[PDB]
Amino acid sequence: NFHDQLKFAWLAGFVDADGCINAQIVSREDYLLKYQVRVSLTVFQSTTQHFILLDIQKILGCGTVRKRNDGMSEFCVVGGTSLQTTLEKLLPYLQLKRAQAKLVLQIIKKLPNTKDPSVLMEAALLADKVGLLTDGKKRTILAENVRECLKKLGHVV
Amino acid sequence: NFHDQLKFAWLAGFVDADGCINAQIVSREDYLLKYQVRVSLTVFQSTTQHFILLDIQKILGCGTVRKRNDGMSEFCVVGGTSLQTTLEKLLPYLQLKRAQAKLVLQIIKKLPNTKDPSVLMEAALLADKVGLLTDGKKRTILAENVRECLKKLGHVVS
DNA sequence: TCAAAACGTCGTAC
DNA sequence: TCAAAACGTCGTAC
DNA sequence: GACGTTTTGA
DNA sequence: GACGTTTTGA
Ligand SMILES: [Mg+2]
Ligand SMILES: [Mg+2]
Repeated sequence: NFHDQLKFAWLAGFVDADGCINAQIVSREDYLLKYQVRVSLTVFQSTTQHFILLDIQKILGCGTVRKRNDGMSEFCVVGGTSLQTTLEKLLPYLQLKRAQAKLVLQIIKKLPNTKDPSVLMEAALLADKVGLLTDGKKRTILAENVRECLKKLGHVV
Repeated sequence: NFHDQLKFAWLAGFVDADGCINAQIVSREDYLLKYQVRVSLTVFQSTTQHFILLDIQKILGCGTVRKRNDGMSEFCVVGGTSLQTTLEKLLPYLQLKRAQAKLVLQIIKKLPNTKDPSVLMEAALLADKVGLLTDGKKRTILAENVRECLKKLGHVVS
């Protein structure tokens, strides 16, 4: 199978250098619990070399390619079912981001049960940990927010 | 064997994303012909995770790591005899930057003979071609500079 | 005279 | 009600 | 890179 | 990233 391991290792190298394994709390008004924990693997490259994200998509067999209005393209794999399959491909080779993976994999464990406020609360605390491994300072929605809101919908978390 | 090839594939993966396979013309005033063509593979990372550049050095067996003053670290392999050896490791796996690799290997071919003013000239012209690919155009110093100043040192190039 | 080691920093690809 | 597909953009790690 | 935002559609 | 520059030293 090792042709495939060469490609996964290569991709792991690329992700480690230029990717994004993430978990975010996004506001969703039509959700009962008001919040979703979005999980994603993302890879950036300038649109000039758009073709490589298409190659990554082929290697993985999952995920969407888009162009950005600023001259960048993104390859993206959202959602637990598809993203678990992918992370377990890259997990033996990831180095710099093995930690954001495992956490995200622990999050995906709970996504099926996330209608339950305590389970949602758990995924939200986990997202924050992933938030502390990303350079990003943009993180505005936290677990503190999900809990106050959950509190206020009259749920016991 | 197959383990080393997995590390070289990962590293190829890394260089394609945050590497720099380059060829610069640097002015060296103590040089007879005033110019040197520098070949280099460089990998960048935040000093936050300075450790990854030491992992890359160990895997390769060559290169220097430094801390920059602004919070980044670079791992760098300079020069023909050691940078050649690194390229042939990565070459089968470099996707994005294999052109820069192949050009730089054509340049390393002639560095031993770069005391010949026409040989330095074929080398400088290959430096600019690498440049049309490493697309951050902060370079002022081109082959036309070398050729013309070579002309004024009394040397016959074209 | 060569040329790597080590360096400082501005622009944009993330 | 869920949640991915698709999106726009500033800050900083390259 | 890492966010938040708007759209599609199950 | 991808330059140009100073330093060490063979
Ligand atoms: Mg990076
Ligand atoms: Mg890159």
